[PDB]
Amino acid sequence: NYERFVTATSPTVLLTTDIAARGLDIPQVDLVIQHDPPTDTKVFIHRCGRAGRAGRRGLSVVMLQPGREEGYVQLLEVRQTPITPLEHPQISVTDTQADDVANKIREQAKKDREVFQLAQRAFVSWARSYMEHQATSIFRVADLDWFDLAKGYGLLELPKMPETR
RNA sequence: GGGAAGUCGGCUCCGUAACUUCGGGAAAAGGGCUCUAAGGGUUGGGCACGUUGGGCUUUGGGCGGACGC
Ligand SMILES: [Mg+2]
Repeated sequence: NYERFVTATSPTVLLTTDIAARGLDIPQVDLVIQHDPPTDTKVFIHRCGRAGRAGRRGLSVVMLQPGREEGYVQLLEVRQTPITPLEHPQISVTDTQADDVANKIREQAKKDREVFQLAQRAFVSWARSYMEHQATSIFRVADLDWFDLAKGYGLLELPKMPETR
């Protein structure tokens, strides 16, 4: 899977964990996107650095949720690194017709049987990784809307995980 | 009865109210993070055509040249 990416002649994209997040000189790389905030802060600086290797203009972008994780920006600011809002493109998000794109993955959740427990197990491991976050003042396991996550991950039904609803 | 009035000279257990042991076990509770090794062995890649031979008839030869009379 690695060897097919380095000699790839197509606009490919890799979905990885923190394996490919440190010291990697992969040539002709431009975009890096953070779905999750890092579980530890030093990983962020190495995570952005997988875009702009020796000149070669690189875009680094991290998605965050509304709430106290908007306060994560000044966490970076005081440490050493400034953070600025995005500049281009300025189009923010597409509305609930993108939910009509987002709910599409719940359709193949019905179609394919194997993706069902794949959907659950991915979601709940995400919850386990949340309370391991070192920023106990920024990311809370209480101040998050589980329905918004379930719509985001396209969960068919919430698992029997210990937050009663 | 008096009280030295003699004479120098008498001094742990029962009932009631809270708390406690041994063993195993680090990481949500009782489908659950990152990375670093290892995480039992064996056997397993599709669909057609013209093509190779044996494999289904047909067409022939000799070898057997028999067996018995
Ligand atoms: Mg390096």
